[PDB]
Amino acid sequence: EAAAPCHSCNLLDDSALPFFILTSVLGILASSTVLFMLFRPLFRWQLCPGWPVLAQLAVGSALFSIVVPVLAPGLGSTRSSALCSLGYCVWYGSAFAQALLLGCHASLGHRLGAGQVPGLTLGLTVGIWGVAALLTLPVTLASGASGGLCTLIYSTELKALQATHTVACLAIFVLLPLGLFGAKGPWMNILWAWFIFWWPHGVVLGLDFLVRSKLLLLSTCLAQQALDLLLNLAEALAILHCVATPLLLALFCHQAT
Amino acid sequence: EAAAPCHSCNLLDDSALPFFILTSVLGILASSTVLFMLFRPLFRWQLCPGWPVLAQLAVGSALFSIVVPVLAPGLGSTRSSALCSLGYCVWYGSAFAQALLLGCHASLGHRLGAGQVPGLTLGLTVGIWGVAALLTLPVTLASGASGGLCTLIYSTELKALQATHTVACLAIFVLLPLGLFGAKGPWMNILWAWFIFWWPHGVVLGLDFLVRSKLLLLSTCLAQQALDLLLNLAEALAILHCVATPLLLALFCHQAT
Amino acid sequence: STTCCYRFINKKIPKQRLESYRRTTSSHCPREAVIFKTKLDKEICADPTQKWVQDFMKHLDKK
Amino acid sequence: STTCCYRFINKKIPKQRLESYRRTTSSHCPREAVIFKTKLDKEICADPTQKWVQDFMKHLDKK
Repeated sequence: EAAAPCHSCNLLDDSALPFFILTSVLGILASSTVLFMLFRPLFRWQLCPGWPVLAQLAVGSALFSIVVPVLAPGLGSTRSSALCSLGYCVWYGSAFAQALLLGCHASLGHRLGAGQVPGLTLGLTVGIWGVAALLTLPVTLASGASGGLCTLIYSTELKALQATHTVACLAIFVLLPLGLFGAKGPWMNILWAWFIFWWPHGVVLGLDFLVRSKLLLLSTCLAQQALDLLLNLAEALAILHCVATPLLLALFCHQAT
Repeated sequence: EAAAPCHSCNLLDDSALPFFILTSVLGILASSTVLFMLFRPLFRWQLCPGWPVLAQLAVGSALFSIVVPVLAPGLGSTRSSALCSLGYCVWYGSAFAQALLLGCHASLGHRLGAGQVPGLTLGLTVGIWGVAALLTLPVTLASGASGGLCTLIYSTELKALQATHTVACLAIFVLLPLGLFGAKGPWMNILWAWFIFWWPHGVVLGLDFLVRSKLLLLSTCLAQQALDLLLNLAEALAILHCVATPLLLALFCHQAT
Repeated sequence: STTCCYRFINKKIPKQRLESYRRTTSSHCPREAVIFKTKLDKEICADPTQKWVQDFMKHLDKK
Repeated sequence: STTCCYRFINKKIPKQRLESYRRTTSSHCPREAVIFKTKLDKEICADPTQKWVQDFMKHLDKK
């Protein structure tokens, strides 16, 4: 009769500090590089179709790369709830903004084919960034620091907020790409790697919502171990996004030329 | 039979370049001063009640001061509809953002009474700026240049977008302040001088909407001349906002201490 | 610039006294009008629905 | 971290064999249990619903 309590694998915690700090530094470096290789038009980057959307995707990646380490574990205490809320807010806002830029481009390439329409492009970018900053309200409201470390908040007085946040994440991350891929080899543009990177973080969040809200129930310790292993793997696959996105952007730019 | 055709008074035109360029320079100087006397804590600005809201209002006044000259007349050609759209977009975005921040500080003062709540303050500011960037979509879509000057567009189909824009402007600029005061003096602290600089820009915008839509009619020449004069006077009372607002903030902060 | 007139008249005009032709911008204006400029430094607006203005528009050199 | 007990048991336990006591964190955990540390340094989780475990908690010094 063992009846021993179950224990989690717990990969991402402190012992994995390099995967946060070095990843953030490489991300900011690469994003700034691909940003001022566009801000300096001496490298013949002005002939690209719809370059401002490309640059906005790059600057979103830069913001996400900058923000990575503030919510990263490994660092000690004294991290106030303000900084953690800032981190979640801007991180998820950057994710939403990039996903919205991709959804806009994949659907209005026809409109972009008319050149750089001033009013249309400006209205699109301002509205997309506004709605991205609006969609991060539930996560930034349902954020906190449990002992000084960034965790999401699942409490009775935050149930509605976290449900709205998780349904928005589900939509933007797995329903938006597959929705664009509906109409029941691949034909659409190669930049689906963004949604391939955010797909695990879309699928796992619904399961986390179901489990954390007591709707479902787990079977054995193996199920719990698989659950948090999948959660950590999805977090890693969403955090390598910093280095993922700009390189894909550069390949797209230098392949369609 | 004189029957002289009515010529527009056209006050603000090129000969009034000072009221644009000098006002923009003074506004950016004052806004940067009041912002960097806040960002340097050695001047005892730390213990102010809800100082981040004041900082957001100041940075809005700043951005407004920067945008002032781009759409101002007097400068010649080579300006495109892109620059005019940018000017109106960030102009009205700053106006909406400041008005919404004042609305928040007026209605949610009790919430700010609990000190600097991190999550609440961050959510409020991010949502306010997102919705401000959202509300400026109609004006930035209905903007253009006719030879270089930046004017709003009243076409046969843009009447819907411009109607949405003008009802939003009416709400934000005159229904919101009076609505806060609609409890039918003691209340309405000194900072309600902000909406005195846009109440004309709401009423005249509504009248201009009605006139352009051709549903109303101009009975006399004096009526048209007075309408033009009122439009230009409201534009001037809106441009002086850039220099007015930070001084009001400074008076409030050094009088409530 | 930005010229309108609320009370355009459709009376006759001197054929030889006119100098040039113009049109109005109805932006704020009531009923659409047309601007006639004369050689004696007089600029007038007239009702475009009359037959006399129809004759004048075609009789104008406009070339 | 993320300690949980999915198979809590309500069977009786010896009183002297324990060394310390602990509470649970039901964040991801299914139906709740309790944590007790034996004198043999072996952890254990058990069903807190039973009467025997309730008497065990009552007998615990917990101070």
